[PDB]
Amino acid sequence: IWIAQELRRIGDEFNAYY
Amino acid sequence: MSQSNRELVVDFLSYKLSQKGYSWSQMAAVKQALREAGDEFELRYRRAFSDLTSQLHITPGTAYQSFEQVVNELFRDGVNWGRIVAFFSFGGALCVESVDKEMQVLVSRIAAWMATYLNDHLEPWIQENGGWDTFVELYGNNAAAESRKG
Ligand SMILES: [Cl-]
Ligand SMILES: [Cl-]
Repeated sequence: IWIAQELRRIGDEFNAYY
Repeated sequence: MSQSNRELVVDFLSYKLSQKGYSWSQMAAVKQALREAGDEFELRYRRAFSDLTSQLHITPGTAYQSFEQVVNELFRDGVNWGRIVAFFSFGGALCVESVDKEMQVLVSRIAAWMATYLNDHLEPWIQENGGWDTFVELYGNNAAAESRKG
């Protein structure tokens, strides 16, 4: 759940139309 | 060897086309965009948080538990393209950690778990949010790295 929360850090802030 | 030879030729030509911004096929374009997105995701992740592989701790007896605990938390409240890239990068890191630990036996299993999760739990969202075509429009031509460097 360290790893996943801080994947969701990068992934949400990598996420792209808006 | 006939089909293995076609396969080798197609792999090489796909690579050389990709280097010039071209593509062998739509699938090759998806593969390339995902490779590039993974590279960039992993770059951002290791600069902010740690090398992902270094954080992983696997044995054959608990390998799925390790996979599921991360993937279920990643997508706990929904899906987006950034999280899909994270999912691929995590699976890659889990495979690298496995081989680091002399446990290549786990790589096939991880690939299967990833394909199953993609089919059952990511594809329904993908197919309502523009499909892999949209992924290529958004992430192809090394787009994520290009934006950061801009
Ligand atoms: Cl095509
Ligand atoms: Cl670095």
